Amino acid sequence: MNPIILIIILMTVMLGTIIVMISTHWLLIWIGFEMNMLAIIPIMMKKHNPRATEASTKYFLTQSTASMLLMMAIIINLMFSGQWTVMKLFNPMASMLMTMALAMKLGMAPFHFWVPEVTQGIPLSSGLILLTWQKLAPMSVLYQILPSINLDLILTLSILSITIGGWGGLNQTQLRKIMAYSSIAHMGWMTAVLLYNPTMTLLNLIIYIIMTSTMFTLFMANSTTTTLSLSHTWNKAPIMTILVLITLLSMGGLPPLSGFMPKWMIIQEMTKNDSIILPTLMAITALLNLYFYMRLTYSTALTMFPSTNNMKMKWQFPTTKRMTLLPTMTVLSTMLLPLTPILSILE
Amino acid sequence: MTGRQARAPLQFLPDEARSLPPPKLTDPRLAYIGFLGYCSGLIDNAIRRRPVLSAGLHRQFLYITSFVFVGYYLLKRQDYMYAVRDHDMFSYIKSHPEDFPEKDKKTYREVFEEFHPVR
Amino acid sequence: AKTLLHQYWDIPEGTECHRKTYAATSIGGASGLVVSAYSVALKTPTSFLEGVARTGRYTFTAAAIGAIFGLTSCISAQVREKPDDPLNYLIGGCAGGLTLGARTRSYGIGAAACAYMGLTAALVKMGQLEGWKVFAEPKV
Amino acid sequence: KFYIQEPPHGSPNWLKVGLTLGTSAFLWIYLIKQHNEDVLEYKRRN
Amino acid sequence: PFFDVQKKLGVDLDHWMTIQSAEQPHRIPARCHAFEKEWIECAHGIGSIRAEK
Amino acid sequence: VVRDHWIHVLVPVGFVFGYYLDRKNDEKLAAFRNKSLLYKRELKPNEEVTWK
Amino acid sequence: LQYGPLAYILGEKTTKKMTENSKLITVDGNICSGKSKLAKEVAEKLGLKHFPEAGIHYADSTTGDGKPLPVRFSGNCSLEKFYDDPKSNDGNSYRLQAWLYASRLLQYADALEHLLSTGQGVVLERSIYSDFVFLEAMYRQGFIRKQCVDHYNQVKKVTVCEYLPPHVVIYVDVPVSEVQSRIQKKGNPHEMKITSAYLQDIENVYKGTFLPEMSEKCEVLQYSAWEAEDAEKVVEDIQYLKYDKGPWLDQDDRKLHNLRMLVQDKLEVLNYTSIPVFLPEVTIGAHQSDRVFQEFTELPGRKYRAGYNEDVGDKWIWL
Amino acid sequence: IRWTCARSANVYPNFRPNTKTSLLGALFGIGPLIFWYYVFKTDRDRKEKLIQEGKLDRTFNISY
Amino acid sequence: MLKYIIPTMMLMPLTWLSKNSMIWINTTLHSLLISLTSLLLLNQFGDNSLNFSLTFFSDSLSTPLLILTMWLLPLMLMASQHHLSKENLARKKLFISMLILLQLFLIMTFTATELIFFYIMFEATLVPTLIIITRWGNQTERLNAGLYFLFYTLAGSLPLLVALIYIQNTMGSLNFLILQYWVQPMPNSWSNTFMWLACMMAFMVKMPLYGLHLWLPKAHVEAPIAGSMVLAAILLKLGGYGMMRITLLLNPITDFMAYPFIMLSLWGMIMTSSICLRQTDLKSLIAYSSVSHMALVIVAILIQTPWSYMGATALMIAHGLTSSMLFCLANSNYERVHSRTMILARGLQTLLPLMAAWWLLASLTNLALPPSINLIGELFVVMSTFSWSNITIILMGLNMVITALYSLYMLITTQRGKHTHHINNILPSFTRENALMSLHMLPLLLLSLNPKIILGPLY
Amino acid sequence: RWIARTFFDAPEKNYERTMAILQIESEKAELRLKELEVRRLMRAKGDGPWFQYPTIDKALIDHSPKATPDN
Amino acid sequence: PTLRWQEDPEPEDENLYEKNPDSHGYDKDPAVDVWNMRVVFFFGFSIVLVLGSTFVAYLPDYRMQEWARREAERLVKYREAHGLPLMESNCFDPSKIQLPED
Amino acid sequence: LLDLIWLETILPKTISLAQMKMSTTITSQKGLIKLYFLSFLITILISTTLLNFHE
Amino acid sequence: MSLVYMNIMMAFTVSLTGLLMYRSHLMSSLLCLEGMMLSLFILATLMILNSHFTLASMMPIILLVFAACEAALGLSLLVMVSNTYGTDYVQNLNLLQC
Repeated sequence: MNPIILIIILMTVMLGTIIVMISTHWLLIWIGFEMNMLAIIPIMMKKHNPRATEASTKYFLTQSTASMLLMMAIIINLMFSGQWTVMKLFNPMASMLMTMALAMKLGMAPFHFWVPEVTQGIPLSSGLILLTWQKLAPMSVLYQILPSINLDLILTLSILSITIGGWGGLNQTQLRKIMAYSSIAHMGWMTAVLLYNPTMTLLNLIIYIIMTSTMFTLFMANSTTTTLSLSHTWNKAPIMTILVLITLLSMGGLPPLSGFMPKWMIIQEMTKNDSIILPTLMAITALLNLYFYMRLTYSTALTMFPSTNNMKMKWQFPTTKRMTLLPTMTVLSTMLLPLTPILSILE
Repeated sequence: MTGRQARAPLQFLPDEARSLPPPKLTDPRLAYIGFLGYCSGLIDNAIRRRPVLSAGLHRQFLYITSFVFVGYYLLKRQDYMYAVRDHDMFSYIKSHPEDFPEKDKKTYREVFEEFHPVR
Repeated sequence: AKTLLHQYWDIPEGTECHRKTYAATSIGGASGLVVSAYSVALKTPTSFLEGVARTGRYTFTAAAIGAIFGLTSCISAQVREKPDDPLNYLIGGCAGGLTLGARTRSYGIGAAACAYMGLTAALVKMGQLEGWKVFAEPKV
Repeated sequence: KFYIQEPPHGSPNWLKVGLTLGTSAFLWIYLIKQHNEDVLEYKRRN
Repeated sequence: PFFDVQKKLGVDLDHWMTIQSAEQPHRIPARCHAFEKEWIECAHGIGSIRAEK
Repeated sequence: VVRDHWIHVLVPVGFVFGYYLDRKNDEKLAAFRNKSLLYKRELKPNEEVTWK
Repeated sequence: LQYGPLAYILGEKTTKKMTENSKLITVDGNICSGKSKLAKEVAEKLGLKHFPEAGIHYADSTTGDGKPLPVRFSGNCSLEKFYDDPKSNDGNSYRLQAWLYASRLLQYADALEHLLSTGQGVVLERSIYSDFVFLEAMYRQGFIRKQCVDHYNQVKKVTVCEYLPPHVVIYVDVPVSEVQSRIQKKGNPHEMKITSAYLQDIENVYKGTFLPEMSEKCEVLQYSAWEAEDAEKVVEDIQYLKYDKGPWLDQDDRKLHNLRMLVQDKLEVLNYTSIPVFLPEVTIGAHQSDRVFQEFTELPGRKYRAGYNEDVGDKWIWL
Repeated sequence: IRWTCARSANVYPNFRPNTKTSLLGALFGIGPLIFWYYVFKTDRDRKEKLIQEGKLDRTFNISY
Repeated sequence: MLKYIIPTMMLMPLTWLSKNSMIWINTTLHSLLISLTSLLLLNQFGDNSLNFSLTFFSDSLSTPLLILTMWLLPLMLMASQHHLSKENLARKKLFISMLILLQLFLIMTFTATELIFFYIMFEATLVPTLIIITRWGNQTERLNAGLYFLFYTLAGSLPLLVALIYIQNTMGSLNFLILQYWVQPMPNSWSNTFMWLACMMAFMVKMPLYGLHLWLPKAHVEAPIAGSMVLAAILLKLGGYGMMRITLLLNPITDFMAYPFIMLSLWGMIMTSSICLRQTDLKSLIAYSSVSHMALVIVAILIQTPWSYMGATALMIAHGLTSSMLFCLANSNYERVHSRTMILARGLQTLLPLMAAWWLLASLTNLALPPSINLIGELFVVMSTFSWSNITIILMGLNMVITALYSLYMLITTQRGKHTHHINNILPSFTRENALMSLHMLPLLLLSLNPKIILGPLY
Repeated sequence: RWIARTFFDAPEKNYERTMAILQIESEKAELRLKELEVRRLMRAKGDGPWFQYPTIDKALIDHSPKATPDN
Repeated sequence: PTLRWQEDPEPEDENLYEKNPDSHGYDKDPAVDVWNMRVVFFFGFSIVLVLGSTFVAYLPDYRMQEWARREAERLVKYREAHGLPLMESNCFDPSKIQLPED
Repeated sequence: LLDLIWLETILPKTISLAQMKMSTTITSQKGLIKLYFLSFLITILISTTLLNFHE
Repeated sequence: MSLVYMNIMMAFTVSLTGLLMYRSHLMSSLLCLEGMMLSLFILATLMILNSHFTLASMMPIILLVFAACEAALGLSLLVMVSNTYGTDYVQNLNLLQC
């Protein structure tokens, strides 16, 4: 590697997602997905272990077959009414394959088998960029193609994604698998609204991206990957404890805190239809996926685990890390309760 | 609610946003954003081991200024969007007046209801 | 699946008895095929014969649930003869849960199965009686 | 001066802090300018 | 979203690959050219659901 | 003389500030002044007010 | 700071401060014999800077103010107590040894930092490698449970499989009776209460394991006791050497950049210290840890980033 | 301390649900509940049907 | 009321930028000043409540509870020393600021305009008490207690939000004034039954009722004194307040579906009075006492007489004061001996002579002291429920007998009979404990003089 | 009378404030019900300016002399 | 051979007295103890309790109570002066009602 | 017999043990690849032919 | 529906199942992915040639050159997998267990 080479490759990730955003054509969208894949491979395997090698293998196979299934759906769309415009499709079967391909692309619960396995054995920068941009890219396409989708697919993937992202993690102690299960749950929440009012989906996308950036930045405050390392972060610095506390509780979704705002407004514009069984199921599982958050909190923020010396040795040294933009994103991502009428900023 | 005349691309502050009263000094929402900026700079000094409430005073001033600037433009776009929602609503009222009849506003001298005695 | 659940709701409640049990056995066999397909495709039971054994056992238990549920549905509808209550199907779902606990040979776990399957059957009959739109409106 | 021969920083510069104060004054003058122009625009129209 | 740098800069960098019935280089037609011209002239200022209706 | 303790002065200043803001809010909500149907009189006796 | 990616692009290289002065030479020998004598000798002769033996309070002696903190903070090693009773049910060997491991890693990080930062090459002594030799011999004397030895071995698996080996190792051999005579010359009774079978096991494992695990990586120059000062002969056969083995011919710019940006941010070096397996000699209760951290904040110098801390300076909190 | 910790916290282990314990629980919890529920059924049906007849003792019955 | 919210925002950084040995007096003094400032509140008159803004309006149900909250704050803020004097200055500031933030969300909760704002501030009340009891629980299962607390209160209080959005998009706006004017009977469907069960079940969980009260004993035996008193008094009576406001709608079906909650409330009140008769761990006796009195409150809510509502709010305020006092008595006993049990610390008539006056007075207030507010509440609830049914007076009087019984046994187990003559480490009676008791009980007797304040809006 | 003179507020003041806020939120409830009616009927019909998903723009559709005389 | 710990004998019993016999309830700084006693027994009782007592002892009556007394006296004297019985029932005008018939 | 042990078995224990068992059955998939793609296959087939989405 | 499209899509589905189920290696899986690529190429090529879709005839060549470099990436990844082991089995990938 070189820093210039990384400038170029991250520039191409930016360019690929922008080409996904910007074109009215299908080929450029598929090229954007492919360039996203090709450029996001070398961000993984930034170190040199076979863990990242197998993770990159799993990611490449699932990512590739999702792109190929998408291209199949587009060519079926031109087997029916023939144009390369990004609008309503003209086949239940092509839309069926397209939603399944995008579901493998981002990760739903039938297709979520690769996400924790790829997010464990990688460095944290690779995981952050894959989570943010790989959940940012297909939602643009779904926002554009929404009026041709049978609701059974999006509804089933959303319900199943929320419940499997809830039920996974309760045995899990690796923090990357915890955050990946949280990603599955929030993508289910981001999916279950799209046939009703997509403004909520893109708003939940913005909120989840800012929360994930704050989360992985406070995991990059020092080299930590397990909970016992977070107990050592307790005994080495007090401010990291309360910041991890507040960001975890905003991922939990509690009303005086900013992460409740995507939940409740989704419940509102859900229930202006006659959907009641779906909000109560989704919200009971949103109660369920708070327990692993809460046991992480109970572990390393409010109880006081016994620590190990050479933290005495670590006390002499300043935190000379770099933060990309930590405090701005943190207090913007936590105290954002009374700015709920910034819903309409999204048009 | 979809665009609604994207002809006229995304356009972060449109032309008709100057055809409506902008927000003013000491409005409470921008004051909230300013306190959020003060807390932002304070917690930025709280990240590193530099002392709180000191030695970041230019960072205090810069963060507060930047957040007030951003939030001011966001408030302008917000009021534009609510105003254009209002105009679209009343214009659809004007387009189909026949579909929305005036309901039978009876006075309560002639309204029969049920009583359901609790005891 | 869709056409045979529509067959089940086409059978009135009402008394067109044991065709209800035929449809409920078909529903239970379909659901057992689903869960057995997951359990054989996510395990590698080593070997193929044991996989066929696990699939047949799962489909047999789920068809037993549907069979005994439809039987006591018909029994409530013919003996007590209140056609539009959630109470009879609360009893029915409890019967299905207790027979599931019998086929898995667990007693308190069978009582929990009684409670939850009875409440779900009461929800299904109750919302279908009042009329609650499944999955969507999907209008606004 | 009290350290083991290692000042990393702490003795302040005069480029970064002056640049930040200048750009924040720039942003205050620009926002007051924009707000006065928009008040004048609303007075022009109505 | 559906961003429109496409319209803000106003460059037809994508509006030629899009449908049939555009300006083919040697001016040759497709098989169903007039049908697309009539269907698009049916569906220009049309709100995408009454397009179906 | 005030700088001996600038700490204890703070909360009555906060209360007076909130009270002034509530009076300004009530001035913002100054509709139906004499338009009520029970507590109704003219602009009388002194000068043009019934509550302020 | 003049580091990071932008400083690496705008700056010339990390390679043009080479060579033949920038090198890692390491004098390695027994306790009380192979010591700072020949290290300071070759530092004055070859024109090449010098680090002392890694002290217990070396972390205090390398940052903050030069005055070392008392052993409530830098301890609880008590090397004099280890020479008194190295079979403590109170726990004295392994806590001391993990602290000295962190000290060895800190001074080796200082060595590689000074090597990559412009030069000009350093001599080291009593390295990390002699530290695992110390643990192996100390377990041969039966002082530590084997699980705790497995823990130190896991720390060695993590931290040592990361960095570059030194260039050369100047090995000193001094026999057991001669170290006994030199420790009688040294005459510290706390140090004189050491035994000799422990020293014998040190030299046995220190020849039988350290030297084959060199295998001409870290080219060894093996000397006798009177084969010392003799400074001309050691600079002569340092001039003889040719630097074949080791990855020092294969870095060439990227990995030197990686170690430049990895050795600085010392907390990124030292995050891998507490694994933890919880080591019943080593852990600390919560109340003791809290009061020790509060008393650490109750020093003047070590009280939240002294470059910004008042009462010593630095006259600028920007009014 | 042993008696207190056994009396409060060391109850929930050890537990096994026996049929005799379960039947005794459902009798000591639901029996009197459905008993008083039947008598509130009885008294409320009598009183409400009596006042639906209108023949209450409501000569003056203000403090309801 | 905004002039009551904004000095609480000003009271938070007081704690931060006051120095060592200077935070304490400033916080205590200024919160007592706020107690004066909202003692100035009671302007409420006649036809309506005192209603100022799109933001604020206050009933005379909300008035005594809000005065009680702001009065209970500085008493507590003095009460919570001696267990964090040895802790850090920064952790002490975090503790006190967390208390102030909790008060702020309590006032926000009591003066809510629409019930959405009430729900937001309801779970905003929920969140910091967790942090208080978990960071200073001082017993090994504060883990389990906080976990039970948050999961029960969320997962019971979760469908309430859905039902409120449903009432939003079926009947216009959710302000309590127009909902008072735009109520209409929603008859016996099944969806009406589910919606009523959702709202009432959420506040049932907040009370708690007998069905899932199990979080409440652990949350009082495994909590510090400040979170315990806030929890018991303000949170449980806040749940009662919320049920009082939401029960205005959904009148026609409560005769159909209000029977079993009455049943579980009455029989669980009797069983709770039975189970607190025998247990050790003195701190828990007040918690089961609270369960009994709030079961009585719930019976008082679900019968729908103005007599019943006035007795309900009287019992609310009276048990809030009594239970907070008795918590502080148990905290004094736990400062004397490090036991928390019931049979260990005995004697205490010889030692601490005027402490006996406060134990006697507290057991009197549990005992329905004959002009006290507690007896007023219990008496009018018995009146309204004997109007509701002529046979339920048996359970009420059996509750009365056992209530007197366990209150008296709580007295004479600790402070009667023999000093154990091996303890020998009790300090004499501090002026702090007696000061806190004079702060508790003089307002209770003043309200016992002229109780026309504490009766509710149906006065 | 001193309390009523320097501390409290007039019942006319409170009464008219209640009247004004009831007027405000009555208009808000009317507009909200009108909003949901407009949204559901506009999604049902499609005439209004809101739910217009982007169809084809006929800038590239051109009339010209082609090659094949049947077009 | 093992104890798994390194801390003090924790805790330690700490009597607050026997360093200031004239101390009030809280900590060992003796002057601010008297400051705290002064501030709580003046700004909790001498200016809060008795002033709130005299505030609640008389204030303008809730529910316009004495107003309701005098209004009821006036209206009952009115109705007994005009011969008709006090509390005429049917509180709304039965001529001004529109009953939906059967 | 009523409050402590039986109420703590009926409300927390059944829910908590149910969620614990569903966790130990779902997340305890050993890390193969063929299993995941066969899960993809049975998902595609059970979406097409059992409960159809195109029809 | 131009019945060559029928068995082309059928063989596409069989190629997709070949990509999904595989028991020994990974190069065979990548080869079936290449066959699926060929299927997409052929179907789009026959359609654009049928429709006289002369203006946007870029689709099959650009589709295959892009999915070609995709396959190249897959080859480099499988070489790295086979180089950190002796083989390229589906087995000996079960580490990083779940």
